[PDB]
Amino acid sequence: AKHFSGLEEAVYRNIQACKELAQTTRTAYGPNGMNKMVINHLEKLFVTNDAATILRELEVQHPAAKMIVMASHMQEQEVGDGTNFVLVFAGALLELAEELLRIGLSVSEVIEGYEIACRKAHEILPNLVCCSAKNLRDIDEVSSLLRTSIMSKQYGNEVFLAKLIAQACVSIFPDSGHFNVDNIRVCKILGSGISSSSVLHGMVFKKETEGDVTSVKDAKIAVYSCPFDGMITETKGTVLIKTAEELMNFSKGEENLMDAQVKAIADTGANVVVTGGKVADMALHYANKYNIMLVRLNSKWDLRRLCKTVGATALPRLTPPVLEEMGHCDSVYLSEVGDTQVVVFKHEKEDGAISTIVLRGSTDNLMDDIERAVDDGVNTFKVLTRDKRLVPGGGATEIELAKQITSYGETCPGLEQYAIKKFAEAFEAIPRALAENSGVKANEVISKLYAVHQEGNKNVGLDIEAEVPAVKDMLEAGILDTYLGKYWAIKLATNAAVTVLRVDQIIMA
Amino acid sequence: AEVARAQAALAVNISAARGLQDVLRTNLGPKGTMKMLVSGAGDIKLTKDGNVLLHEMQIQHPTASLIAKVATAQDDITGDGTTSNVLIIGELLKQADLYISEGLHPRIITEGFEAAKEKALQFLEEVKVSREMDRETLIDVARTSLRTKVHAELADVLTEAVVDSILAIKKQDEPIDLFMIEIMEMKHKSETDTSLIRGLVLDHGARHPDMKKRVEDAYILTCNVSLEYEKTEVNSGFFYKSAEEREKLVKAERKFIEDRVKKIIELKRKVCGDSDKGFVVINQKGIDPFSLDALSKEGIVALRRAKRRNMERLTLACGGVALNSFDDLSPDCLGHAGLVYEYTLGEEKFTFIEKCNNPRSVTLLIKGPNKHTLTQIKDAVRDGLRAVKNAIDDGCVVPGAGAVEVAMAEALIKHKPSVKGRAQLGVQAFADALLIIPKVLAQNSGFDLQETLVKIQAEHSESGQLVGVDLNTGEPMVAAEVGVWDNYCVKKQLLHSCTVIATNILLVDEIMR
Amino acid sequence: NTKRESGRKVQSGNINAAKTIADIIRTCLGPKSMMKMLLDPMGGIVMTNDGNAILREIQVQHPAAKSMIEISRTQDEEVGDGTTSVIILAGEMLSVAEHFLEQQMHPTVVISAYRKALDDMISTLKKISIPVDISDSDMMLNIINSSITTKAISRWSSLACNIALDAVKMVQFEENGRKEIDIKKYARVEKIPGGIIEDSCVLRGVMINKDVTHPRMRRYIKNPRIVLLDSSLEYKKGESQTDIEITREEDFTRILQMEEEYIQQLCEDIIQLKPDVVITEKGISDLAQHYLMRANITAIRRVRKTDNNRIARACGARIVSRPEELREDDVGTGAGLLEIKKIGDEYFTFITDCKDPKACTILLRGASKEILSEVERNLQDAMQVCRNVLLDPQLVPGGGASEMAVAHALTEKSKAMTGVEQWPYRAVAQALEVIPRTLIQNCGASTIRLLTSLRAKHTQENCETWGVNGETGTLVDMKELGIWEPLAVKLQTYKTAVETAVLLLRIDDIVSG
Repeated sequence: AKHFSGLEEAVYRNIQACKELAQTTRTAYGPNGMNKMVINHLEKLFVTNDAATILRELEVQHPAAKMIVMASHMQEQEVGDGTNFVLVFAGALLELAEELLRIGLSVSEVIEGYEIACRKAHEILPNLVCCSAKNLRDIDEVSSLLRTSIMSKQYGNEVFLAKLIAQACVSIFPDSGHFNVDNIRVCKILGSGISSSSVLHGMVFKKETEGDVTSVKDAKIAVYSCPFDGMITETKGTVLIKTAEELMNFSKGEENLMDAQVKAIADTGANVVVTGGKVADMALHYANKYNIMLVRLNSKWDLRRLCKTVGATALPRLTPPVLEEMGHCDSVYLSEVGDTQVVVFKHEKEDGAISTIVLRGSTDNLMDDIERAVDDGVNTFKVLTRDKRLVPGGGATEIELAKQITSYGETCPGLEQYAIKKFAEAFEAIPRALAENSGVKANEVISKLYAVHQEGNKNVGLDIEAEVPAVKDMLEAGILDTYLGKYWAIKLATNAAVTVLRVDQIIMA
Repeated sequence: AEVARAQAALAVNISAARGLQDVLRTNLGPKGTMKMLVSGAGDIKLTKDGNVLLHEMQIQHPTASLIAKVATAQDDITGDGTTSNVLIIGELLKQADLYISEGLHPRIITEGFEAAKEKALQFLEEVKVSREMDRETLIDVARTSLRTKVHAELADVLTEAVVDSILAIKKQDEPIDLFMIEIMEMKHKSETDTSLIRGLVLDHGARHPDMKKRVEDAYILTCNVSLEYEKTEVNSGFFYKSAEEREKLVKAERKFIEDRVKKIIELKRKVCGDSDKGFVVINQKGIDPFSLDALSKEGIVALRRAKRRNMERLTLACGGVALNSFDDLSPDCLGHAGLVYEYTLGEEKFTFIEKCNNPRSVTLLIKGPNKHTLTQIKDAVRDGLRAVKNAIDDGCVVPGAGAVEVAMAEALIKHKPSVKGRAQLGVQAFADALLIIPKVLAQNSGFDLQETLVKIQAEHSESGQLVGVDLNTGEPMVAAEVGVWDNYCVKKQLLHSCTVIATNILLVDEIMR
Repeated sequence: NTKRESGRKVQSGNINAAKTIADIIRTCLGPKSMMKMLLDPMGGIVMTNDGNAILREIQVQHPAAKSMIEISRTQDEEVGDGTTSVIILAGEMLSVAEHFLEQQMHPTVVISAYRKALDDMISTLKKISIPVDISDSDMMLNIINSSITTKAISRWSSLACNIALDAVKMVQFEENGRKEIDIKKYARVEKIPGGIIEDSCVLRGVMINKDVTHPRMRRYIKNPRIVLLDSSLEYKKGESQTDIEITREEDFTRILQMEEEYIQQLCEDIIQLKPDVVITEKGISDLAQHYLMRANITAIRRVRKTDNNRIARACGARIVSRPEELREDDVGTGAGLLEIKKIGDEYFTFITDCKDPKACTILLRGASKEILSEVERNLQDAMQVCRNVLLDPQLVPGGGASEMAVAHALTEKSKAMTGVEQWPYRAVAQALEVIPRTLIQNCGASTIRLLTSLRAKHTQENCETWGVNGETGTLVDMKELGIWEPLAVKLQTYKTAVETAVLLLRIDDIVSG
């Protein structure tokens, strides 16, 4: 990177990164995220209530943050919630090592104290679980589980999208014996109401739906990024712009030049023919008269999700479609997924792993927020598959973590005692994170989480009731995480963070 | 042009020398911290390895040329010790600088370093005792020498999987490790791990049922040039350009696909029979569905996308050799690995070539996506294996924890070679520079680098005791008994490379530019 | 144009750049040695034992920075030693005498002074030059092992003592003068990549790398016959000069092969006539030369008549226009020994030749590629004494002491000489004593009082024989100690130094042109 000096990184960069990485977990997590305008290299306002999403959109110059940001993304992989929850425990504890460095303790010492303590905290978490819930075919339970996952990272529709993802995350697998990496594939169409956002299944091309329905049942596709303009690899499909004498030949010939096109397509078999390219005038006339369905002007994301679900190859060179240019679906039924007339395929048993949630609203910021939700419900539903387990949500469990690590810190003596003394509190940043967006008092909520010892119950979330600190049961709040989701975060809030201080300065000319 | 003479020039010499090196002392034992070098490309890194962060990008010095040279000699030749090596090279300058401060000539200081380097190198054999090629005795020297590169944990997981690899050798006297370094990783949600895997294992293969899954006689035709070409050891060009040129290759591809399976089936007909013995074509490009069936359906194993790194660890392990084509390789030249077995877990399809006639290769499968996970273990793999290989090839390994450093400067105690100062000045600076290894660990940890040492010294001055600074808490301990022993191949390459460069700087007087 | 520069200021300009060169390589000189660091503007490490090597690699000033290379190159051409000594004498003496004398207002009696302080210098040198025997490689040893250690090599010295000491005796100028003192033609230094000390054989004759390059070239016909053209080949390696035009494509190729075909038709005639050897001095390219290997012949190519005709007398060959043509032997056998010792398959022909004009290539093998040049410089540093001892059995023990023997006896003759003469005499005689006291510097202790007593010892006991050594810095008999200062060396090192002195003392202006 840049040439540095003075061993500044540790005492400066390492503490700089996480807090700079923070506020994305702190004023956004738990019951609600707070929006952050994000303008990427393409300028539009982007709403991020998730830390990973704003970390996705934060290009990391730090050598230090470049370690922790990725592992903070890896929780959106592994959980989908608590990706915020990575950085709040990560750097807070990490910050507590600098004053341990003020104590004089060596860098590797206090980090080892964090490992043995998080391994200890890894022991504490599953004890802190309150019962469990799993039904992978059901909306209600799943929505109550996923809702914390969206709530942290969503300021918008919670139960409604919890239900719609608990629809979708389920319904794409009509019964989930498990859940894939990602099944639900959203067809993104804005407008109407933001609650006009619906859930269907299969692939939707929001580009030109053209040709005509040849078979509504058999959706069999010939997928091409290729223009059907007469462009094709068997003959010369040249459009003739040279002279009016020339173009009339294309007018006469494109009926025939689309004839070597649709039939080289449909004779090897097809019904829908997915066009990432275009279809010419007399081509479309011929394709409309031959009545071959050509979905046209399709995006990659159009071409791709199809090739992602049925499996397929959309190629710019036209040719007889192979069964890897030929997919089959449940049905191609021209219909509206959330109030826009488009071709909508159907995939569950045939291929599957595609579920359209049309994400609607006034602006794509109203799409992006509800895009956070359904996605935050995607990942944690696979989390809901891997365990039925439900921990009381963020900030209620944290004292049993803190309380024991305190007494564990009390059993610590040996110099990492103070370091595990640091490890104990860093869970109480969770009520603090949920305090400071609330604007309420951390240490008093932390005290409201101590003296009563409700230990998996008392927490202040992010509410319209957050004017005054009120410790509410997260177990009943509809906000429930899982020890795995915890353990994944409690691992990945440590690893990158505990290893980021172990570094020394960058040495360059 | 400009003239910078002697002390003016030798300052920039000694200033640039110990300028990086003193900060390089953040690494030794497990307790020495980790330094992060980020090269200009932006790679976040951790190596307690002494030499590594130098050679890539560093503060540019005149001595930067020499420090990259001598930091090499330790890990290049032996494979371990640069964490303990680079630190001594200017550790011997620190004391001599104070001796030169008397007006004591750079040459009279030059001749001195070479003097007692003998005595300590003599003492390395003197101090070392023959230590077994045994698993745990390796593990012991491992637990030392591994940490004399990097931190405990990854060295501690490299205290087992490594000791096996250097043990798993067919037999090898190589001080470093080549083919039993096989770097694979399955990016893994959990933090980290290194999966020790015996024999060569292919990064990718194609395991299809009509093939031989478990192959007891596996005769390998190594294969690269695809079913898309005909009797060639390198691929030719493509035509995407013209529509009629697009119809030329895919139609004629039937000529190319079968021409290869023609050889492939008959070479199985020849060598392997059909259902009797398994045949293997390891196809290091993709495999077309005709022969991917026909290679299978004949009984041949067709292994897709093997790396050349596999291909070389294929040959010597199996005893056969490779080929670049899908056409006939000689039955002898056919690689025979008594087990060709493709195991698929998670992201990658791993083809075991096992019952190796002479396995020179094992495989280490790393875990986790994060570079903060990988760069720590990745950089310790090379220095994990070769280090413990120095324990197996040499039954002689020198005890660690500087208990050897304290056990010389006490015998080296000033004016045992009493003749004069100038040679003594070296052996004096040298006796004092010896002690860094105890010091730097007690520099990392508490007491003092002295308070522990002066106790260590005394504790060693107490007879019958080889004692050293704890590799973690910076406190007294017995290097022999605790089981911390440096590689003697590290330890000889320790004193040579350190003392020569400083001496090379000591004849340096005027720098010109 | 119109510009004028003046005298002592130009003399000072002659003083300045030289005065810098007079220092480091003076420290690098002798048993107390150093290195001259060179900072590249990018930071690259450079250190040598030659400052002119550092100068060639950095800015060189038009003043004596240019000349002290030149006159040392003049010193490098003649005896091949003292270049390090010339740079440090000249600028020193020019820094010493001038100011003291020019304030007395004269270059003039200083003009006479350098050759007067040369006079006794040359005089008593030869007088105290001790005879050392030529017949004994051992009594040539202590002087030649001293000379090869003037640049501080005992490494290949004793081996250069083996090969070269009798080799210059085998060097004959074909003028039938000396012979004994030999310029480098009849004696050359040429090396074989790699090898070993036994792959080094004492080689007193020419060595043709091109005599046997390949095995199908001649193999041990102990008296070959080198055919130069003229019948077996001819005087044409030509071009038929075929007409050319754009419409003929084949016409471009025929003119290209025509150079080779005449080279071929001569070698085809060699295929017809089949010598054991042909020397093609116009040279034969790869094509027609591959045709001489089937004819059981070596192809000696693009060497010179002088070497060949000497090789002829050296290896036992001679120039005859055909193998079938047989006239007479000018040398029936001209070889002391014929050897080919190959490194790899490429053959190197070693023909050991005693008192031939030859090349007297003295086979010089480092243990490997790199220190070959050491053995070259050593066998070159060898032949310096080898031509000195054979010329002059007298050579002064000294160079610490000879430098004292000169200096103290010089001004000691001012006691005899006096006059106005004594003042520039001693002043040009002053700087010499400092050279050992410059090395006695790195002996530590007192560099002054030692030489002081030694200066007393000079006329007290003995001078260069019994005197100061760079190894000792104190009185030893340089004979008994075996440190020798070749007589040919001192006659030169000072000369070219005082040659540049009066000159740069007499060059009083530098015009723009």
